[PDB]
Order: sequence, then C-alpha cells, then structure tokens
Amino acid sequence: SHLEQLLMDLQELLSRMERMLTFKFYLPKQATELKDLQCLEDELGPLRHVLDLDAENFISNIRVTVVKLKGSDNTFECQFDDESATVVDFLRRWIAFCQSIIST
Amino acid sequence: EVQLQESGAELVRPGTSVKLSCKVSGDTITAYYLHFVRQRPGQGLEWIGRIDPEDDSTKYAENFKNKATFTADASSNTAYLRLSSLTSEDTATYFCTTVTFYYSRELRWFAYWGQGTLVTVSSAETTAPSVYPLAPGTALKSNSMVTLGCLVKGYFPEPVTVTWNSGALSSGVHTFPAVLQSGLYTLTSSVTVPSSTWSSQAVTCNVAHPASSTKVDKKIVPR
Amino acid sequence: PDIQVTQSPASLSASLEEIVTITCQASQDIGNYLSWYQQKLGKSPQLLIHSATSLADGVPSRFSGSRSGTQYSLKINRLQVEDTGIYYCLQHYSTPYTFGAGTKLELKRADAAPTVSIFPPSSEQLASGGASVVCLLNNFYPKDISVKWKIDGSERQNGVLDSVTDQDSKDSTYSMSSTLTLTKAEYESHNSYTCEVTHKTSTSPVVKSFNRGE
Repeated sequence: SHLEQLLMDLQELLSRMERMLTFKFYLPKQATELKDLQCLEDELGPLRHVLDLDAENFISNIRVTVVKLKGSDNTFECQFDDESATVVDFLRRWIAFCQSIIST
Repeated sequence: EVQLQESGAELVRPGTSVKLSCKVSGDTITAYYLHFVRQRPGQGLEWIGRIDPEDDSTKYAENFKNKATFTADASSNTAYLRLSSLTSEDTATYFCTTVTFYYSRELRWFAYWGQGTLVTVSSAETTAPSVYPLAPGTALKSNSMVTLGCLVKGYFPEPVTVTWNSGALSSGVHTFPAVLQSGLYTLTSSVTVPSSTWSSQAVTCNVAHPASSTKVDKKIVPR
Repeated sequence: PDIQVTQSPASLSASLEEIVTITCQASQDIGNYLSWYQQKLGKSPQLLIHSATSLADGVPSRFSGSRSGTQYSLKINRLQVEDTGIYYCLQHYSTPYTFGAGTKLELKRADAAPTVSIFPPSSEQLASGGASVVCLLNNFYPKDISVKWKIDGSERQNGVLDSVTDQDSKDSTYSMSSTLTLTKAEYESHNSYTCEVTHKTSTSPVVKSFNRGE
C-alpha cells in the first residue's frame, strides 16, 4: 500500500505540474529495486523549490513514505547519470519506476 | 566560471548599520540563491541567510532575524546585506556564496564563494600605519642567507596587505598576524633572501592600508 | 526545530600518509543534504564533498565522504603537507542551514630549529620617539615555543607583543614574531637587549642579543 500511495503522490505531482523547467534534476542509470528510492529522496530538495504555487507537507509526507519503503538495513549510495532532466521527465521517470516495481 | 566579490565599509560605529554588496560576474544573478556567511576573527563559519534575486524571498538564521536585511538588484547582478544595530560581536569577515539547481549536482551547494571582506565595529577612528625597516645590525658576510623585514605599526582597522618587490618575492615571506594594543594594530613581515640578492638589487616591502588610503613602499637598506 | 550539528574532533594533528577521519553528527535525519568544505588562512572556503558522498570538481581524489544514518564522515586517504587547515560540514537539508564548528587539522613533522633574528629600532622610528625591538623566529617545529626578553640581564614582560603564523602549507613549520616596544627614552636608559628562545631543538635557550650603540 506504500508503493501505490507513492505512485499516486508522484502521479499527483506530475498531473498538477504540467521558468520551473530550468531546474535540473538527476536520475539513476538503473532503478529496479526499492532501495533505489534513495535516489528520489536525494532530489526532494530541488523538487521542493519548484513546488511554488505549505506544499512542504506534500514533500515531507512523500519522504516519510520513501523512508518506509527504501529499507532500513543499509545506506545505499545512489549513482546518478550526468544527463539532467526537467521536473516533468523526472516525475514521469519515477512514476514509471513505481509502476515498474509494483508489478513483479 | 563565476566570481563573487564582497565589498562594504571596513569601519562602522556601534549602533549604526552597514550595507555589504555581493557582486556576481561570470553568469547572471537570476540563476542563484545568494547566501551570506560570516566568520568572527578566531571563529567558524556562521550561516546568516539568503535571498533569491528572482523572488526576493528571504530566509534568516534565528540570531539575525532582527539584525539582517537582504535585498537584490537584478540589473546590477548584485545582492545586498544590511546589518543593523551593530555591536562588536558583528566584527567579522563576511562572505557570500551560492546555491543553484540550474546546473550539475556538484555545483549546487556553496560551490562558489567570494574572497570575503572585513567589517570592524568600533568607536575608534581610522589611523594610518607607520612603516619601519627591519635590517640586520651586524655586518653582512656574503654567501649566507639574510632575513629582512618591515614593521607596520599603529594602524586601525584591519587589514593591511604586504608584498615584497611587488610580488616578485613570494617564497621566504612570512607575514605575521596583527596584534592589537591600545586600539592600534601592529604587524611584522619578513623576507629571506640570499646575502648576494640584497646587495645586487633592491628589496622593498609594499604596504597598503585601504581604510586610510595609505600606500607605502619601504626599501630595506643595510645598517 | 533548527537542525543542530556536532563536528568532531575540534582539532587534530596527524602525520604524512595518515588516514584521517572527520565526523559530523546531525540532530535529525538529514539524508544526503550535508556537504564538506575546506578553509586555509581565513581565505575563501572551498567545497570538497557535496551531497555527503560526492567528490567536487577540482578536489584531490584523496578526499572522500561517507554516511551512516545520521553520522557523516570526511575521510582523507593519506594526508598531504598541503592539507593543513580547517574543515567544515554544513547541513543544507532545510532552512536555517547550519555549519559544524570546524576541525583544525595540523601536520606532524620532524623537529626543526628556529632561525632567530633580532632587530634594533630603526633610526626612522627613534626619530618619532619610539623604539621597537623585534625578534623573528622562523620555520620551526613543533609549534610550542617560548620567548623571553631580557634587558641588561633582567626579564621584561611589559610592552611585548607575540604573533605566530598558521602552519606552512609546504613544509609544515611555524614562524613567530616578538616585538618589545619601548619609548626612545626608555630604550636609551639600557644597554643590552636579548631575545631568549626556548625550544626543544636546543638543550639550553637560544640567545640573540645586541648592545645599544654597538
């Protein structure tokens, strides 16, 4: 239920997102496991800044969901690709990852 | 790729304010959040706050809520920090630095810093230094090394700069930290050169004290 | 609830080729929003490691960062002479940002005797009615040292100002300047001026001296 909540939260973000397209987000090369959600958490900083018109509660609650999902055993280091992405493609990518990781 | 430069009054009186400038070149100012950081003389970095030139929105440290005011002029590529109700505790070096999400990850977090500029909060008035030679008082016996110096005495406020032969002597230079006594600073600067370099050519210290618009060049001569 | 951060150690001396670890502890779950900075000679700080574990652009590859939950580490893989200076962490997770209080890192060295020079007052200063006697101790190690001024055999404590340089970035030595300031009249009432240097490189104190008017 955590994943689908994250998916809908990411679907919510993408749906109500589409100036702020100049911000540069970054993605992992591969994202196939729950522990890869660390890479999403790492980009919530800039994701918060673009989020302009108390959305803090939205990002904050996405983060707690990510922390519940990524695991507790280890601190996975994320490996980012150098190629940047708009706030839109970034959101679509993680949405796709969520749908991807649910159905297994 | 980008440079930051801070400037502002070097000497300010207690209870008054000071306005510091942060001039960015190499890139537009709209791409950055401009943060200010201060450092007390013996102390660490201390986050003051930030402003985004596009939004003019501002964030403040607790201790600077009633003290600091950030402004920006996008047209002149410059942000400003006004510090009010100045006390001696506000005596510090002030830096500006940046945050950006318009480029790579490695450029987001305080990747660029200014050189920093010193502000002294005091009631004392500006005083120009006197510059005295430091020359060996025993005879110069060749093929050895020799240490020469300049005593920079009785100035206020900090800082002064010292070069030797306008920079051509950089190694073997020791410029010591100023010491304060009776409201006036004193520092020494030495240079070590071969005994044969002293006789063949000039060894001169170039001293500047911007606060008093003083430039002094003192040629060091045998005694 | 402002985020506090504890840096440790506050200071440290380590040898060449030594592995050095510097720690920051955050009062909250901050994730990868902590970075490491270096500062030398009170000049501009420089970003070393960003986002807890990534090396910044033009930084030596011996610097690295790790993280375990709320504990963050700056590691220097085999310390270099130029690494003397101050290191800072910064939480930049949320406003207000917060710096660690810093770590003062100094290099260990083999011992080095000071080069000691003493300078009588310049005739230019005496003309102004002042008389500063200067002693310079250069390029010594370790940093601990003591200087005494003797005037005709007895110690003078008043009028003395001392200053020591930050550790040299190329040879890890320190330098010191001691100035004894007298009025011209006071200076002319005595004969012998001595700078007496106590340092572990000599069993007995090193002496540099002059007689006024010699």
